[PDB]
Amino acid sequence: HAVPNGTLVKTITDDQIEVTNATELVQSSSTGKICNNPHRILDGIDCTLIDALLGDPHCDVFQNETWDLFVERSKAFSNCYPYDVPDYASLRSLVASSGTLEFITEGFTWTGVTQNGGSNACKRGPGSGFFSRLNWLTKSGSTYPVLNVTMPNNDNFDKLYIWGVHHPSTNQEQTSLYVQASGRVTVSTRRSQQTIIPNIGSRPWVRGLSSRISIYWTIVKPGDVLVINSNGNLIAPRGYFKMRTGKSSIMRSDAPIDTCISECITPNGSIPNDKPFQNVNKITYGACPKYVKQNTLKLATGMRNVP
Amino acid sequence: HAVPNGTLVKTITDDQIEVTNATELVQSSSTGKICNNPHRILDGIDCTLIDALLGDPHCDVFQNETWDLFVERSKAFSNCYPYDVPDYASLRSLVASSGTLEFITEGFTWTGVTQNGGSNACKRGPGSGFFSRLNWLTKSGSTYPVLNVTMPNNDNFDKLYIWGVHHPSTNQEQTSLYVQASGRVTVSTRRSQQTIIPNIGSRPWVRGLSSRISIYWTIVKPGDVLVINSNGNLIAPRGYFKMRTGKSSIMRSDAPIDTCISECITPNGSIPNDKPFQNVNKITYGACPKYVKQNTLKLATGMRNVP
Amino acid sequence: HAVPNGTLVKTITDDQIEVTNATELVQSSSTGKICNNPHRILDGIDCTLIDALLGDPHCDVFQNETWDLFVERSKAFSNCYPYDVPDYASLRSLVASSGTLEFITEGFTWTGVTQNGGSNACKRGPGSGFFSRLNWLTKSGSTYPVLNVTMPNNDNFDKLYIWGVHHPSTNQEQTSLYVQASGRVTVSTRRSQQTIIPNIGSRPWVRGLSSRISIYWTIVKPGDVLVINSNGNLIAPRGYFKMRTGKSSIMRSDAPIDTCISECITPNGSIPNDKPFQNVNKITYGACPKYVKQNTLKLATGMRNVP
Amino acid sequence: NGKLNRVIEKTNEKFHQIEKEFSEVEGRIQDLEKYVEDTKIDLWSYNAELLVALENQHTIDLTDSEMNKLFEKTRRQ
Amino acid sequence: NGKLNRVIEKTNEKFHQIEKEFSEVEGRIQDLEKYVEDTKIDLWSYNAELLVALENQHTIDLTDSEMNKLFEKTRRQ
Amino acid sequence: NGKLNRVIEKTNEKFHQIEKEFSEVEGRIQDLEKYVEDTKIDLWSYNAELLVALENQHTIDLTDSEMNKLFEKTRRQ
Amino acid sequence: QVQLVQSGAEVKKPGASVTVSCQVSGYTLTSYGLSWVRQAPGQGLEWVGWINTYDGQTKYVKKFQGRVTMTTHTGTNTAYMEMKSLRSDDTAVYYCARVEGVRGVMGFHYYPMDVWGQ
Ligand SMILES: *[C@@H]1O[C@H](CO)[C@@H](O[C@@H]2O[C@H](CO)[C@@H](O[C@@H]3O[C@H](CO[C@H]4O[C@H](CO[C@H]5O[C@H](CO)[C@@H](O)[C@H](O)[C@@H]5O[C@H]5O[C@H](CO)[C@@H](O)[C@H](O)[C@@H]5O)[C@@H](O)[C@H](O[C@H]5O[C@H](CO)[C@@H](O)[C@H](O)[C@@H]5O)[C@@H]4O)[C@@H](O)[C@H](O[C@H]4O[C@H](CO)[C@@H](O)[C@H](O)[C@@H]4O)[C@@H]3O)[C@H](O)[C@H]2NC(C)=O)[C@H](O)[C@H]1NC(C)=O
Ligand SMILES: *[C@@H]1O[C@H](CO)[C@@H](O[C@@H]2O[C@H](CO)[C@@H](O[C@@H]3O[C@H](CO[C@H]4O[C@H](CO)[C@@H](O)[C@H](O)[C@@H]4O)[C@@H](O)[C@H](O[C@H]4O[C@H](CO)[C@@H](O)[C@H](O)[C@@H]4O)[C@@H]3O)[C@H](O)[C@H]2NC(C)=O)[C@H](O)[C@H]1NC(C)=O
Ligand SMILES: *[C@@H]1O[C@H](CO)[C@@H](O[C@@H]2O[C@H](CO)[C@@H](O[C@@H]3O[C@H](CO[C@H]4O[C@H](CO)[C@@H](O)[C@H](O)[C@@H]4O)[C@@H](O)[C@H](O[C@H]4O[C@H](CO)[C@@H](O)[C@H](O)[C@@H]4O)[C@@H]3O)[C@H](O)[C@H]2NC(C)=O)[C@H](O)[C@H]1NC(C)=O
Ligand SMILES: *[C@@H]1O[C@H](CO)[C@@H](O[C@@H]2O[C@H](CO)[C@@H](O[C@@H]3O[C@H](CO[C@H]4O[C@H](CO)[C@@H](O)[C@H](O)[C@@H]4O)[C@@H](O)[C@H](O[C@H]4O[C@H](CO)[C@@H](O)[C@H](O)[C@@H]4O)[C@@H]3O)[C@H](O)[C@H]2NC(C)=O)[C@H](O)[C@H]1NC(C)=O
Ligand SMILES: *[C@@H]1O[C@H](CO)[C@@H](O[C@@H]2O[C@H](CO)[C@@H](O)[C@H](O)[C@H]2NC(C)=O)[C@H](O)[C@H]1NC(C)=O
Ligand SMILES: *[C@@H]1O[C@H](CO)[C@@H](O[C@@H]2O[C@H](CO)[C@@H](O)[C@H](O)[C@H]2NC(C)=O)[C@H](O)[C@H]1NC(C)=O
Ligand SMILES: *[C@@H]1O[C@H](CO)[C@@H](O[C@@H]2O[C@H](CO)[C@@H](O)[C@H](O)[C@H]2NC(C)=O)[C@H](O)[C@H]1NC(C)=O
Ligand SMILES: *[C@@H]1O[C@H](CO)[C@@H](O)[C@H](O)[C@H]1NC(C)=O
Ligand SMILES: *[C@@H]1O[C@H](CO)[C@@H](O)[C@H](O)[C@H]1NC(C)=O
Ligand SMILES: *[C@@H]1O[C@H](CO)[C@@H](O)[C@H](O)[C@H]1NC(C)=O
Ligand SMILES: *[C@@H]1O[C@H](CO)[C@@H](O)[C@H](O)[C@H]1NC(C)=O
Ligand SMILES: *[C@@H]1O[C@H](CO)[C@@H](O)[C@H](O)[C@H]1NC(C)=O
Ligand SMILES: *[C@@H]1O[C@H](CO)[C@@H](O)[C@H](O)[C@H]1NC(C)=O
Repeated sequence: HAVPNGTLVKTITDDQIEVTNATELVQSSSTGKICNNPHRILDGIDCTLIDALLGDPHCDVFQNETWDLFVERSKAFSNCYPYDVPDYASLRSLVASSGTLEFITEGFTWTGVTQNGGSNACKRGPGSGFFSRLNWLTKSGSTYPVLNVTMPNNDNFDKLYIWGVHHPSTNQEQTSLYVQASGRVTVSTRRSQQTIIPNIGSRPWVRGLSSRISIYWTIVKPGDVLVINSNGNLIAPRGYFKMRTGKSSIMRSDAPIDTCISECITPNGSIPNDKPFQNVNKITYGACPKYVKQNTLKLATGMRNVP
Repeated sequence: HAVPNGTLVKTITDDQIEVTNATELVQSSSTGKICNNPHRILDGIDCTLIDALLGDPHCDVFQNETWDLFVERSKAFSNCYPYDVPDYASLRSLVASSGTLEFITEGFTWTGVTQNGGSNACKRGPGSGFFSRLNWLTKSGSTYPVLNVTMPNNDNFDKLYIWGVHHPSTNQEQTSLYVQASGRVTVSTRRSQQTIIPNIGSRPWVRGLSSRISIYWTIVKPGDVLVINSNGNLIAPRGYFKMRTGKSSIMRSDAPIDTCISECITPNGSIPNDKPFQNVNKITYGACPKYVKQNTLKLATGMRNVP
Repeated sequence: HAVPNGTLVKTITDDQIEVTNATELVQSSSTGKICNNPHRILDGIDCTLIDALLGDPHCDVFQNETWDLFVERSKAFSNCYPYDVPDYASLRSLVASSGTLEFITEGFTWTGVTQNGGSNACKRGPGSGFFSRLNWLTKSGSTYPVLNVTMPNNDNFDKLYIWGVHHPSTNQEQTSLYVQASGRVTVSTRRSQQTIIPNIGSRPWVRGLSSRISIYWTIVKPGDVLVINSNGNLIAPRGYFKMRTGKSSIMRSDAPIDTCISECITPNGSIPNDKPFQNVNKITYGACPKYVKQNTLKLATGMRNVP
Repeated sequence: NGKLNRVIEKTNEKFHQIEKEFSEVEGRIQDLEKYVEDTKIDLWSYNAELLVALENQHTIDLTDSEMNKLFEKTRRQ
Repeated sequence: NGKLNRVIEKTNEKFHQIEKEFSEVEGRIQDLEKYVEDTKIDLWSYNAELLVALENQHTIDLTDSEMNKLFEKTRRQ
Repeated sequence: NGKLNRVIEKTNEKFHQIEKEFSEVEGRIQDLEKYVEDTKIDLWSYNAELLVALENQHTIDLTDSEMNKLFEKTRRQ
Repeated sequence: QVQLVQSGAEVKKPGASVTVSCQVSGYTLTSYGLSWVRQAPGQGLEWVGWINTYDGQTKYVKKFQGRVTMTTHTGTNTAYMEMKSLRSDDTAVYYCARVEGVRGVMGFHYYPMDVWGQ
């Protein structure tokens, strides 16, 4: 049996051969929106993952959030103390894979220092503030004792501690905030240690400041111990982020979230996974078709078309 | 010709079709033991590779050992001075690939320092000891001269020097062991250099100590020169490990070594390599079948079964 | 139809079967020369990419060069101040991918220091010289002010700044060149910073010197700002390298460049890309056949040979 | 039907992967990630092409044989 | 016989490879190693599936043709 | 003709890749690069082998069928 | 300055084996391949062999296959050519010469012997 018009497919021994009926195997178009089911999507409005992690004021809505996919918009910006994350990609990757911002406040005993330091560049409410998940320790009175504190991990989940080192701009500011001429920070565990020597130097003017914060992280495995030993320039943690394992991930996309059902999410939106191959994007999340370079692949579903 | 019972295989155009005789292509079971031939297996009892490398006392049996596959048991532990290896994975990988712990003692001329320093946390025999392949240089009398020693590589094989930096816990211990307030170590060659600034700070209590050793390595190519320049906190090498090239590797497995013949070793034991694909483990050594996700793949070895 | 002699090919169900005519699919031989068209080849005689980048005297011919493939000969050597590039591979890779050595001299205002420092190990002309793309700042008179200079990136292309830190051999030389006992260098941008603490120590004698230069790079994106803050041991940049994007790359090969046409260049020379697979080398540039391990693959182009 | 169920059992379910878009220029690691992704994409594109070609070939061969057989039998009857 | 000798020439002999099990969490490099291993495993699983399917198809086609030919010839004799 | 145009569309055009030859010994990253390159080479070698085998099989089957058909028709005439 | 300094004169007996060494100076031995050329007294030059430093792959003339071995001690920037089963016809001057190509190509196919030992 034959049909009037036919579709041209390609075989081992033929560039083009006409057949009665042929289907497409490459999903090359996207709906343009991200379905919010079944995957727990978290739309990050104006907030990058690290900003919500640290506790940027305009990100206070993201506290204790959880997600199956964190969509990070291109309009996101930082509006707090100018910070800098050495190995930013690794921290972002592991935080995103953990899949929760659940922050447990721990009781740290800082003796002889002024806690809750703040700045005018990070304005919380009407007054000066700081990152909600960090604690800026400054000299109390006229001394800055060598802080030496510890926290044991007695639970059976990893703990993620986010701390930082404050690089001042001028030596006067260094000695005004921390009486030592050049302090250092050392966060260590049983298996590894990490020491930072803060430097003093002017930096490009960002949000009214020349000083910076360097953000580091330390993962305390179960049964391990954290020891923080510093004599200046320490941005102490306030607690720990509960690390996890799961199917969580992060994605950079400006697609709007929509109320629908779909399993495969690309930055171009949710796409159906009926077809085995897709050409939309090479970044995928969920049960997605395999990305291919071709924009069309015709599978013959009928007999050779001889009309 | 036909048979009473048949095996169901899968083709291009059939999910299940019965055939007279069908063979299996996936090796999904392991004998559970590691055959000790023909590959030169080295069972590491209670010793990690790095521990045997450094010369941990309870690893003194591993001196000058060679292997084609170092099996590293999960029960291994360290019972010496608490050390720490930045880039631990790289050092372990290259030592394992070298395939020999052959250590050649070189004559180093340390003038004005007390050699063979030891500690009670690393008890060799009845008394205090240290790693057999390292030399803890401390102040002699009341001074610590700036050590500046050299060794040329006149042989045509790479030399591997393992040295370390001692981080003391307290400033008093720093000045008691090394008169300089804050020394440093610098090991350099013609092509590269490496400098470490030891820090002083309390660390999590491990085996009765708060101080640490940071273990670094330096590879001196043929015709090159090593220069060690330090003014404190130096754990000098005693000689060099003869680097090599070969088919050597390392594996983490608790399988017991057994007397038999087999070419393919996985952490689950030795497996036969007659079948082309295997499903046991994705970590393999030797002429091993390619790992696949499927647990069964039936190859038809007969005609279609029409009984 | 049949032929007297035939070629043995391999199928799904036959190890060897004779056929009338069979073609080869693996290109296993190379012409031995590198065709200089259409790809803009740059033969680097006695000059490595980094040496031409820095401005080694015997590489002054490579200034403002551009290439589609930089061929780096095995005879290349350095004949200037003994330098060292931490993360050498990354710098070489990104410079090679940029595809141009176009250097724009910028006006840097170094106040209170002696510019154009030179050395006898890097002899330009008859007298002492230095790298043409670096500026060795030494103390002027008897002081060395804390240099704090800036350059904004107002153009819409990336800028690549190459700077360096001078490690002296002896403390006397340190205080003779830079009055500070131990200076430091800090090159920072809005998004990242990089600080180096120069060390003082003797190093293996190379080209008459024990001191070294550590070469670092900083990429200033459009709209960003560079701030250089140092108080000693600074090898300042003179300008910026215009970064680009393109099909540029680098190759290590001693093959001689030849006047001909070819698209696929391997270290063994230019090879034709008519065949789909090649066995010459796994390093390729251009539209090259896919590398395979087999040295022969016969494709049947005729009927079964029954003579 | 779909006919690819036997060859590709299902759409495998991947959640966390490497970065495939980079803003700045890092060097070795970024080049490695780009190379890995490009290698994977090329291999999967080739696999898709070959699979489609094989399925088309076998489908047309089968349908052609059936058409020819039915024509012969109907002509003989 | 085994019939796979022609397609897979032998079991290639690999000695030193990357780590495929990790204790702690590192970040970029660990993710890259995991991704590389997963990519390799998926590609080899697909290759194995397709190879088995092709061999089964050709074996059954060949045996079916032989059975049919012998039946026709014996019936004609 | 070449007959591989359909399966391999063209020679894909690669410009900048990872290092595939190393002088010294680095460790993790060098091992990762070596492993990635070896994996790619093995997969492409297998793909080439299988593609050649399939093309040879189909070519010989087709030519054999044509030879047999022409022999039968000429004998009948 | 690029210099090649060879061993001293050797006096041997037939059937023995000799080892001629070539010490390079002014450059790194692995940057250049090294050819060995003999000259019987008043009989013109005769190419003996070629050692590819940096990968050790050799190439000898069929006349010398098996009875000539070239190795490179990279530590001392030295290269050794040993001849086993010496004959009377092997009395000659031996020169080590520097050739350019080591990576990608066999050097002597395309490059000359720019620097010679004594
Ligand atoms: C296209 O160009 C390429 C580039 O030149 C050609 O590739 C070369 O091809 C030749 C011939 O096919 C190869 O030589 C053959 O090698 C085998 C065994 O080789 C094994 O070792 C090789 C060298 O290892 C040394 O060098 C490397 C790199 O420098 C170093 O990392 C090693 O550690 C080792 O170093 C030692 O030697 C140095 C120099 O003396 C010392 O300084 C040092 O201290 C050490 O002592 C190695 O390259 C080779 O293959 C590896 O690398 C390739 C990639 O090139 C990869 O594919 C492999 O998987 C390996 O990873 C092996 O490991 C040797 O046995 C052969 O000898 C034959 O001939 C002699 C006499 O002629 C007989 O006595 C033998 O019995 C045997 O028959 C032969 O020498 C060469 O190795 C290869 N690569 C290089 C870099 O040169 C390619 O051939 C060209 N193709 C065409 C078509 O033109
Ligand atoms: C080391 O060297 C660096 C680089 O040269 C110096 O850094 C500069 O420091 C000065 C002051 O210390 C900074 O000047 C300030 O710039 C701010 C940003 O201005 C930019 O953006 C505005 C729009 O927001 C534009 O209009 C403007 O043209 C710039 O493009 C200004 O907002 C600041 O203004 C404040 O102070 C002035 C002072 O008169 C008042 O008039 C204003 O009303 C306001 O209160 C000020 O102008 C400069 O930006 C820094 N540059 C960089 C790149 O960081 C270091 O100071 C120097 N340190 C030492 C110790 O030498
Ligand atoms: C900076 O801050 C850190 C953290 O707070 C301090 O580190 C602690 O230092 C103290 C002493 O300096 C350590 O105390 C010692 O702990 C050892 C380990 O005990 C653990 O394990 C045993 C079983 O093995 C358990 O029973 C016990 O509960 C612990 O869980 C003990 O073995 C030591 O005992 C010895 O000393 C005591 C002193 O009275 C004697 O009674 C004993 O007989 C024995 O001789 C001792 O108790 C403590 O472990 C450290 N903690 C960590 C996390 O390292 C630094 O000291 C501090 N430094 C400064 C300068 O402030
Ligand atoms: C810390 O420790 C290191 C290592 O021990 C010392 O480094 C050595 O320093 C000395 C001098 O300070 C260096 O000696 C010089 O070596 C040069 C290189 O010589 C090599 O190469 C030549 C051929 O080019 C060979 O002939 C020679 O045997 C060597 O193999 C020489 O060229 C120098 O000669 C100059 O000075 C001498 C001095 O008498 C004159 O006679 C000469 O005519 C010429 O002017 C000189 O011999 C030595 O090379 C360094 N070694 C290394 C490995 O770097 C540090 O000095 C030391 N520092 C401190 C503070 O203790
Ligand atoms: C070719 O086959 C496709 C696949 O079934 C047919 O598309 C379906 O057609 C039916 C008509 O009864 C619809 O109900 C389905 O929704 C269609 N599915 C899709 C995915 O399109 C198509 O009609 C066939 N064409 C011809 C000419 O036979
Ligand atoms: C199906 O084929 C397999 C493969 O040969 C047969 O298994 C072999 O059978 C012989 C019997 O003579 C034994 O000696 C071998 O040891 C068997 N080998 C293996 C790997 O099992 C099997 O007998 C065949 N089955 C049928 C029903 O014909
Ligand atoms: C087998 O086929 C090849 C491919 O065409 C033939 O090689 C060509 O032969 C023609 C002769 O007319 C030459 O002009 C071409 O230059 C050849 N091309 C190549 C790439 O070799 C070959 O002659 C055929 N052999 C037989 C016996 O038929
Ligand atoms: C169907 O056939 C008509 C002519 O009969 C032709 O114009 C058209 O392009 C064919 N395809 C479709 C989708 O209409
Ligand atoms: C977040 O959760 C923790 C425990 O799950 C709780 O202690 C804390 O108060 C919560 N914070 C907010 C803002 O809800
Ligand atoms: C063989 O056939 C019997 C029935 O004849 C059936 O019960 C059995 O499952 C078949 N297979 C085996 C392995 O016995
Ligand atoms: C190890 O071997 C080296 C040389 O191969 C030798 O000098 C040394 O004494 C040996 N050590 C032991 C414990 O056998
Ligand atoms: C061609 O056939 C001759 C004998 O007829 C045989 O000797 C030869 O090897 C065959 N092949 C070639 C390339 O000559
Ligand atoms: C290189 O090019 C820049 C601008 O393209 C120019 O200013 C500079 O003088 C050039 N240098 C040389 C040596 O030609």
